[PDB]
Amino acid sequence: MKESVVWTVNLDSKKSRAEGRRIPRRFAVPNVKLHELVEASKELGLKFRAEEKKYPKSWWEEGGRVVVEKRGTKTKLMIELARKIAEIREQKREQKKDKKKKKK
Repeated sequence: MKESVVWTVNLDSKKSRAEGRRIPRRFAVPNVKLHELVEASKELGLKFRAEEKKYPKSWWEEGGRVVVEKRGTKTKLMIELARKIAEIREQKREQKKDKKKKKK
């Protein structure tokens, strides 16, 4: 019931510590996915929130930032957030807009 701030890059493995990595490689999702970050919170209706830079009218950006209600814990929240986000990434694996696209 508190507030936590997480960026899209932290949960991304492709982003090294210099890029901003706070998630363990074991559950890290390479390449941030809006479908995974937002769709994850939708599953619980209230766990984190996606924020966007003060001025979206710009180029060369990391996309957006996400905040999780929890606070107190650090990477574990990322592990939990990745736990929900990892499923959605996995959802893209189970179906690839092709296996289901053609039904026959």
